[PDB]
Amino acid sequence: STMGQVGRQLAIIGDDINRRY
Amino acid sequence: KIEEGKLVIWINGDKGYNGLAEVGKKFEKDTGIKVTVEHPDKLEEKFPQVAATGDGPDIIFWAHDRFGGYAQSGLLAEITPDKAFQDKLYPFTWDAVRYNGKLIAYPIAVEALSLIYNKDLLPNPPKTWEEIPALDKELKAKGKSALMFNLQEPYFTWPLIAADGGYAFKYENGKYDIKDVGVDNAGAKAGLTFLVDLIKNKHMNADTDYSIAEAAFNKGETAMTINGPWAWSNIDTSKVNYGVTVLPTFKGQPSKPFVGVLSAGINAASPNKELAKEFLENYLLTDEGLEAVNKDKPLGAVALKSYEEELAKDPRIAATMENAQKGEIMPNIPQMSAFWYAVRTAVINAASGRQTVDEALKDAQTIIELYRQSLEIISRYLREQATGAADTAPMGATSRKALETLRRVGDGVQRNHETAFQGMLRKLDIKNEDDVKSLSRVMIHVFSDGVTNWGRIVTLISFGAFVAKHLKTINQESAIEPLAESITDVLVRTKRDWLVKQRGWDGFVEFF
Amino acid sequence: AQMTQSPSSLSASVGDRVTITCRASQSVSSAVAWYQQKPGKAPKLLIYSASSLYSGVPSRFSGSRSGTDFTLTISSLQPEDFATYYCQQASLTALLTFGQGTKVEIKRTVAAPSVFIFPPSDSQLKSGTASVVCLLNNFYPREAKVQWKVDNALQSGNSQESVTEQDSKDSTYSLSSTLTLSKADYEKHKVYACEVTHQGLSSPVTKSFNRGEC
Amino acid sequence: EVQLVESGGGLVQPGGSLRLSCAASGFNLSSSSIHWVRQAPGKGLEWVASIYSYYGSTSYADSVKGRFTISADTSKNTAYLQMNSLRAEDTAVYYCAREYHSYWSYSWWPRVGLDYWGQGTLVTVSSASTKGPSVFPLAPAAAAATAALGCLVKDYFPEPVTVSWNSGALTSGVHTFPAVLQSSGLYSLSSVVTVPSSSLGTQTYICNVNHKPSNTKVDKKVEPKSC
Ligand SMILES: OC[C@H]1O[C@H](O[C@H]2[C@H](O)[C@@H](O)[C@@H](O)O[C@@H]2CO)[C@H](O)[C@@H](O)[C@@H]1O
Repeated sequence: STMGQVGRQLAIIGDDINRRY
Repeated sequence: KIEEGKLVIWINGDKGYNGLAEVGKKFEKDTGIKVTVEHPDKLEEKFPQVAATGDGPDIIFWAHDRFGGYAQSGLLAEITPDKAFQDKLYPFTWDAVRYNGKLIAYPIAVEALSLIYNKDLLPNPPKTWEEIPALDKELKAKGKSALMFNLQEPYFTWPLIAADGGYAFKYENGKYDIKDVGVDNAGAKAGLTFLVDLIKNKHMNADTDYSIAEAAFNKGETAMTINGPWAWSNIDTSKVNYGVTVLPTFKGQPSKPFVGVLSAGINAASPNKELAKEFLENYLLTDEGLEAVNKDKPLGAVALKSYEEELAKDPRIAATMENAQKGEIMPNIPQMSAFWYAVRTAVINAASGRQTVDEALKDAQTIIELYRQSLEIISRYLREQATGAADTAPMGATSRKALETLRRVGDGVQRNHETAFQGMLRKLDIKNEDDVKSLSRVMIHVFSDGVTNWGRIVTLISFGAFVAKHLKTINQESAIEPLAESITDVLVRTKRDWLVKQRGWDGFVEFF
Repeated sequence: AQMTQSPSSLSASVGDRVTITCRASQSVSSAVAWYQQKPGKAPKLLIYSASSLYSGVPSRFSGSRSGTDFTLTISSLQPEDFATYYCQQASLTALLTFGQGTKVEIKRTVAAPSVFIFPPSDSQLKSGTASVVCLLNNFYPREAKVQWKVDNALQSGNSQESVTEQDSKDSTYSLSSTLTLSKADYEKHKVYACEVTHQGLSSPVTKSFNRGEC
Repeated sequence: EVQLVESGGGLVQPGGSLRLSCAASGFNLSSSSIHWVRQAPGKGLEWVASIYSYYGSTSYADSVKGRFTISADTSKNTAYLQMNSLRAEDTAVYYCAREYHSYWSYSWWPRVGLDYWGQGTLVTVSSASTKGPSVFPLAPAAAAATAALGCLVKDYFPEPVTVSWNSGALTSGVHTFPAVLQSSGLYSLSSVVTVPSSSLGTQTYICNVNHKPSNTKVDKKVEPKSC
């Protein structure tokens, strides 16, 4: 489901913003 | 979405729900409005979720144990019983059910556990727990087992934990200290150590649950078990000559069960509040109304004073609230809910042998200071972000640091993202309270990717603040209440290990 | 809420059991406590919860329970324990009910009383009142029936008695029964007497006085 | 430690009004249950009134329902039992007793025993007026080897009346039968001493009735009658 993909992108953005912070 | 004109009640499965149905039929006969009684699985957890959305039963039955949290969150509606009625119940029952000085539910009956033994196998019950091994071994020769009770629910095993020492919340100068938990002191350590020693001595099995133990005793397999009034009917029909007595004394001290008070609360979202009041006062909490539900499944020591005379002809009630007299009334503070969950885990964790006794107790005590800390942190922020005016109510120091750091970081990430949060809110189609209730699904999917980080959860709290703001814009407002709680559960249910690993919120503030 | 104490008063020596029972009627709260009261003192709390003993009390006391009964037992009685013992119940409602209390007193060899009868002094007679007092000394046990016989007629109505408790070095009792009557009635009655029946006395003991002689 | 003393116990008239004030020290008054118990002279303990709830709920015995009002004062830590329409039978020694269990939440349960008690404050409810005792001798008339010499004290009020013998020098064989209330509301102590009969006229024997409230001092001589 696309909603699984939006959760996946939640994960991606959280990881990225943690990397730069 | 509670329908108007029909009464809906929730009563736990191991209760006289047939008697409740009988009184409901009487009500329908007299007043002329349909009555329905259900026993949903773990209703004590179902009710808050459904009522938060505006649906649910028009009445909820449960021990006073957790009704305080219901009232505090607003799910229950304050009852207004006349002074004459307030005189109709035991003063200590009222004091137990009363919260913040206001009555939040109608007490039904005070109940506590007892040691029920089989007279046939065991002519005299052991006066202390230390005799259980011996008897066990003896009965192991004849192929029986001495003691077998429910180890799954912390309620049944607690009386032993609290025998020597141990307490839920330290009372002080008229109020509790939620930062003081007695589930890690020496008394609880000793009690649960004796229990795990019983388990690993083969005298008991960890997997034993309520139904297994009840059936075993009914068939006559086991000499003793620990249970409350509701079980007695099942014992009666099995034709196993039984006696009920005070719990064995531990280390010279009595075992103190957490005395409970089965009480009925009226749903806040229910438009039929007066209907529930009529059902409880006039119909349920009467001599015949309580007598029926007792004959179905004995509730225990009834709250009504008039019926207590009939409550005296039966020695089982005397033994039960003798155990109670050794014990104390369950506090109604909302934390208690979480507290129970805490101890539950430990009770299993040590019983199965996964975690050492002290380890399990320490985990359960950190659950008391993890759950409430997180719930408070989410509170006053989600509401602050929605309304926009910081709540001035007092927090501790860690609470204030977490509030400030959450403010800065969450607002920063909200500003940075903006469009992503907006689009995702649109894609969720959050319009009613049911949508925020189902938000638990995205809650679980957020952490389902298999990796964990502080950034993930802080972004989650930011999205929650955005959702609360938009709920205020779409005027749900009340949806601000459960969403915060929805986070807390998933934090204590699926992330407890990481939270304790990172020193709770202290590591959160340090990382930010 | 009624609590019945038993026995009314038991006799014991040093080192016995002499248990004390309390029965709760139509009440099934198990919150019962036992207190000890020495003469002219504030009662001390021996045990509470019907089983647990108040800290600071010697272990000789035990709060046994028998369902609808609550019993207080002393493993080995001691001289200090000689006092009154009360049992009270704090029902699960808002109430407190105290028992009738029972007394514990020294067990010694039975001793018969010494009976002296004093008629009214002339000063009282001229005052306008008659008070004849019969006195039993150094007897055991407390139970001692005292009656007034006047001119072959019993008069047990207007009599009031006071008993001196355990004496010193002998653990016996004293009793003074006073019969108060108007002067004229005393004058018109010639012979007065106090009759005492007691364990020590195998037969009733009469001590009599006559008006206007001797 | 915990010391609680109550005052206010004095003399009142039938149907009168009085209030007993129990001050406490060593513990907060409002943090524990407070029970006013009363023990009549020569009678068992009797429970009068109770503050038992964390919210100040009050309970009373049937005999003192409404008539007696229990109250607390957290500022002064002094409990009060305000009485009205006091009757004669209300006279007793009133003990202000405490009860407290370390494990007591907003709901106070289980009920534990009265851990601490005050010194008691006798309250007398009668219409009698204070006056000195009346003393009437009791001269033996010789009885066996040992005879009894006494002096009855009658119609005295209020308590106590202390009687000695030979200025207190004679302390052997003394017996003071405690005063018993008469139908007139006046007390009557009695005093008697046993002594060898042969010492009738050889030894003087007097009693020294003392009534402090009435400031009365009556010394009397007891000698055998002509019989
Ligand atoms: O096991 C945790 C559980 O304990 C208590 O629930 C009891 C209840 O009080 C009894 O009336 C009876 O129904 O059994 C229950 C245990 O299965 C707490 O009241 C409850 O909150 C808690 O979850």
